[PDB]
Amino acid sequence: EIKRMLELADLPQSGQTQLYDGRTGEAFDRKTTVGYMHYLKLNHLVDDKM
Amino acid sequence: EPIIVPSQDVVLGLYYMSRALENKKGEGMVFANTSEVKRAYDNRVVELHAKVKVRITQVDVDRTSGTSIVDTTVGRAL
Amino acid sequence: LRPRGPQIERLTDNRAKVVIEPLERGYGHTLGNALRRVLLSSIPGFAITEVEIDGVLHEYTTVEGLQEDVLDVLLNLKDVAIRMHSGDSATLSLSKQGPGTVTAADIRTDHNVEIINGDHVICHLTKDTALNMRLKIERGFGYQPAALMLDASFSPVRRVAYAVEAARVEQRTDLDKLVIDIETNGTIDAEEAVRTAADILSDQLSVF
Amino acid sequence: PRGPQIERLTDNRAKVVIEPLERGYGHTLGNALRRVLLSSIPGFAITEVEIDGVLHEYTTVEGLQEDVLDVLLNLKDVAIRMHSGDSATLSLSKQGPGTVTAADIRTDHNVEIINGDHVICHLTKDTALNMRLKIERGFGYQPAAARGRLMLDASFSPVRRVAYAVEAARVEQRTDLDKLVIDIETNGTIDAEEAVRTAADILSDQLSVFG
Amino acid sequence: KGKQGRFRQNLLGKRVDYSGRSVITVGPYLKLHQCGLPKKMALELFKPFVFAKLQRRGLATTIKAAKKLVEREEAEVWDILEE
Repeated sequence: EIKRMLELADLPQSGQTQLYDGRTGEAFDRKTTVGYMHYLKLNHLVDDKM
Repeated sequence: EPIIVPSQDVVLGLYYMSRALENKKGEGMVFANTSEVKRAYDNRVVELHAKVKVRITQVDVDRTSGTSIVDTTVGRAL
Repeated sequence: LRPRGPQIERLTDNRAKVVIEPLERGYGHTLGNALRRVLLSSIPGFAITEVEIDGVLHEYTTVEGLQEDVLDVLLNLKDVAIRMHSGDSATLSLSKQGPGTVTAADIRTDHNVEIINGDHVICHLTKDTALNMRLKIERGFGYQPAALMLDASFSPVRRVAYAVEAARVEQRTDLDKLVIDIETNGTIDAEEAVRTAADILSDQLSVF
Repeated sequence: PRGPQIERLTDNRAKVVIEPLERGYGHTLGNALRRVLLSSIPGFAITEVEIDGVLHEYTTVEGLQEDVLDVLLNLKDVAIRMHSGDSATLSLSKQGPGTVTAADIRTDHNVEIINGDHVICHLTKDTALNMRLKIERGFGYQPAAARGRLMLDASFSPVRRVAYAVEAARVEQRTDLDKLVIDIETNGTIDAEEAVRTAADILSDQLSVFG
Repeated sequence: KGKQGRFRQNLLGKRVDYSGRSVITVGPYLKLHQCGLPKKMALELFKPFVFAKLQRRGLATTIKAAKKLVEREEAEVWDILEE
């Protein structure tokens, strides 16, 4: 099902695409996993502990 | 044993650099020293995993200098 | 922000260290990369591409008659540097005199071509009847592999390594400091090489 | 040498073609122009917002559906192109029910506003909305801390994303000369020609330290 | 006796001054013998040496003006803290 939802759009099957480095402009040797992850922020701040 | 050991992200790069492959671009040639290996790798004409016989100069402690030819990898020469 | 420099430190006779003023955030790394690749594979020069040694010359290692092997002779002739005038090709002839020690300053020089280093040995001679060698010079721009045939490094520099350190003025804190290490073979100065690289990049940006 | 060739796929996103470069000149020029087009070009944005009925940025005003922070983010979302001058002041007057767009503001002859399909706020009751804005010039990202009066962050960057790729051009020359294409996606404020023009100007001013 | 007595909470382990704590991140540009430190944290820790150097440099006649110059946070107190 995940492979079908990936193949429905103009997206690769394995979920790994080749991205270039922004510092030197060269290409990496392998393809990395790129995607959107639901990332949140905790309550342990740096001002409370320093 | 020393308590300072290289951790996972640097031994991963060292294991990726030290490995050798069978068929890659730029293998079977002879290089003069380490600087020629660096100049060949930085111009993207030789792969990182290639069986390339290089020549390196190292001294031996008991200090006598010597030169030899070893059949190593490009990453091991770097 | 315009940097004030560049300060250069000559710690060796051929290796230098260029210290630039703290630039803006992000300019230092792209300026270091755009100077590094231009210094590496854009500056033209002269090198040795092929040799013609007298004798059998059936293979690259199947030879005898000297103290060292001919492979070490080829690797020592490959690592030497040579400059010339604006002519394209040049043919040189190297011949020894007897069982001694030959250096780089033994080639029959022409008025058009010059030799950089004089104290640089290639092999040791222990027997009589030393053979003569013929050499050819071709002008290139970067690095060329073999594909009697040898490799050639037409670039005048040997190794270029740049690093971005942390330096800050009393007003702002996020500034990048660029330190470039240049190891020229000796045919040109390191500051002159950086100046010609910046001039080449400035012309390539001013054409567009 | 021949000059940059301009393609027009979208009125907001253009594409430039540079050819013919030598071997080993596409990647460095592409990465340098990409980094400078990303984080060097100055632009115009809204810095402070002065409303008569809104005291601080956490209160609620009668007649407005959204809060004040939504209006501040929608004012941060829009883009303003100014011809001349380093400062400006724009005021808007909209009362009664209906949506409030970016085209409903009062602009000057030199201050040009995009048509603004994105709405700013939503009005329901018959409450007048007198809001004064201020435009300033700058480059990069400036926070509200380090610079009845409100303060808003500003992102002086008209360029959204820059990509490039190096392709080979079959031309009768001494070697294999490669070309490159650069597709610049902006917000309609800056054009793709003066952007790479001021990028080359920034490169020529940065490379003037040597010699 | 006990863990919360006057022998384990005040004699073996004592609360000390000239000290603080913070979270730690990773720094790859540092060396082995050096580490990082925040600006306000090092200004709070090295406050007596900053006061002594401000009295020696002559920027403040008394320690009250030196303390007000520290809390004013100009560039000279950053020069003193860096030195």
